[PDB]
Amino acid sequence: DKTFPIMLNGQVNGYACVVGGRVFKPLHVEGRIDNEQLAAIKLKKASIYDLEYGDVPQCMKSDTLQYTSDKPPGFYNWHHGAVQYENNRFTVPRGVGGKGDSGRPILDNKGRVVAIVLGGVNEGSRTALSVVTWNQKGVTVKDTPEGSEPW
Amino acid sequence: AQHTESFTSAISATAWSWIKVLVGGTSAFIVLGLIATAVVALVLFFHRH
Repeated sequence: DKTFPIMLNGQVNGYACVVGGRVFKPLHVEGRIDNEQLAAIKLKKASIYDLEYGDVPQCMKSDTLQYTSDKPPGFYNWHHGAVQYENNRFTVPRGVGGKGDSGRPILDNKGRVVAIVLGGVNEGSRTALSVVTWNQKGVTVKDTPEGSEPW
Repeated sequence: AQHTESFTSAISATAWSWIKVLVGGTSAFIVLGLIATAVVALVLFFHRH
């Protein structure tokens, strides 16, 4: 497994994922990672992107997801199904995902992570997602639709 | 005394030099920090746009 749930009192508050050799989790997700190998890692507070990160242990280096900045318009996959990306916006049908789903990765047709979900906005029949993505030059950026609620 | 002493009467040229260096150096260092913070904020803005 490359995604690990985060639980504070036994309930799932969010998910953590291993991308590019680093462990990622949102700042607003409280609790401990079920994997003690990751929970024991001291995480840096990147308040610029609302993400905690650390170095993957050598024993966990094999459980790493590849990522890419090449994200053309189309459909992407995640734990709740397909995700539609257009006009520099990530969108899912309304009711697909909610509180507790922050930190899930979005994968392309080759299994490469293109984004990490932080929250979203319900826009009628569709819900827009707040995600952390890499721009056309591969630089990490945070995309936040107005009024997005952290999940 | 036939003269009147003032607050700055005793401050020599070297004393003024050191005062100017300390005040200017600390002020310039503060300005450097503030400028770097603003510049990096613009760099991040261009990263998103």
